[PDB]
Amino acid sequence: AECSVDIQGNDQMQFNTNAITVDKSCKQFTINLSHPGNLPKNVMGHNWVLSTAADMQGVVTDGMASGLDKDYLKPDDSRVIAHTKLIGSGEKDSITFDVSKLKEGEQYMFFCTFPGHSALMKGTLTLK
Ligand SMILES: [Cu+2]
Repeated sequence: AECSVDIQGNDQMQFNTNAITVDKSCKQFTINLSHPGNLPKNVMGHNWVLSTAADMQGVVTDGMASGLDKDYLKPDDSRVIAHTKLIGSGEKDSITFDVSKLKEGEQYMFFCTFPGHSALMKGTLTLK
């Protein structure tokens, strides 16, 4: 089965998906994030950040506090399972992580940790 997904975040604070499925036979999974908007990183930056559903609020809250130079993530935040870098208009970033980090049946959320974005830019990730 395929083990990648392409995702976009725009100037309207939208991701173009709110549900990601990772096939259970994948050993790695790749997220290709792009920003088709016109606004720069420092006002409309987007990352793709993955945690358990329960950890999302904490990661987002400490993330906002950490500032732009830390990609809006608290340093050494063990709650973050995987994440792209933060990007603005016309940029793209890819990450590849181990599916060994994703247990069957557990509930995961992906979201942007740029200030104010997460309520609008979030979705589920599940293994199937
Ligand atoms: Cu964002």
